[PDB]
Amino acid sequence: EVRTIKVFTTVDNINLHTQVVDMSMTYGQQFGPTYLDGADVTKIKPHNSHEGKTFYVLPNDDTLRVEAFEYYHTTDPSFLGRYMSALNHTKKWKYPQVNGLTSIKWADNNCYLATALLTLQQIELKFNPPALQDAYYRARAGEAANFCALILAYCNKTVGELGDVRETMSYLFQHANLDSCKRVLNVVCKTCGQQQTTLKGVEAVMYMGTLSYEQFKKGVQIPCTCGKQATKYLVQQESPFVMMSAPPAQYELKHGTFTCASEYTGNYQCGHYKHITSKETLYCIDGALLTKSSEYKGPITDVFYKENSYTTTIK
Ligand SMILES: Cc1ccc(N)cc1C(=O)N[C@H](C)c1cccc2ccccc12
Ligand SMILES: [Zn+2]
Repeated sequence: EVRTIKVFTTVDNINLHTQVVDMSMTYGQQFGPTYLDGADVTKIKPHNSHEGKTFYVLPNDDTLRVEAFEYYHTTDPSFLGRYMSALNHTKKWKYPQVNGLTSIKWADNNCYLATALLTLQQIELKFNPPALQDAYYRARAGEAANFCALILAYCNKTVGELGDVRETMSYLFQHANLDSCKRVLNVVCKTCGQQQTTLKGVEAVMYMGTLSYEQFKKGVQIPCTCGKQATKYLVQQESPFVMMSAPPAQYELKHGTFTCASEYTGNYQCGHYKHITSKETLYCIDGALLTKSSEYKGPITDVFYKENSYTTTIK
């Protein structure tokens, strides 16, 4: 016998293609790799209840490969599989509204995603792939499963693998409109002289050395090839924000002096991230848990500061 039902196949969940499927054959035998809300149904055969639902298929024709690229801004043929793999787990996460922000309830080493999400809700970042733009707007409302699964997909991470926030944000900043972001630094050695350097894009809003945006304006000590301590200071900053990073060290966060910060407790590649945010007072957002305080000491590895345009007054 041959009975059939009507389903929708997609790569983006915007352009739905209308397929008639043989129920006496599998989804894998008809389309190839097929996913329903993340779940791999390749070896599964069609069911009565499946009639009228949307299924993600691999872009295995010239039409779907163009729709895929235009949406995800990647031609990596493993991408959709790794997104669907991740999504299948992240749809079972709880996304509670903590301090009027979308956070994640701890599960499968997602502490770094939770702080990365809370950060992205607080800084002005414009994503280029329509996939992230769409997923993020849902994430703000509290439907963050599609966003988290994309972050894991874009960053080449499996569910349960702890990730570096600075490494994660770097990846996402590649897929962000940071075009007109500009940074001018002046390095001054007492023997060698002066050196100015201009940085455009992701390079302009990321520094690895110090957490203090004040110290980066005042000046920081760096080893010149002279074998003498040279001073590097910020001449000019043109960006919606700056991300100051350093390896985890005991640091004092003062109310008003920053936007948000990533606290890391534990040892390399096996610790625990928490989100510290500055509002009417300091709040520590620990996944679904929330503590507030006036003062804060702790092992901070990232601070994010808002910006528009800065020009130095050092001579
Ligand atoms: C969580 C994670 C996942 C993947 C990778 N590749 C790295 C990390 C990670 O350890 N990050 C923290 C902030 C860190 C960074 C730099 C130096 C550190 C030295 C000592 C302790 C922590 C340190
Ligand atoms: Zn020198």
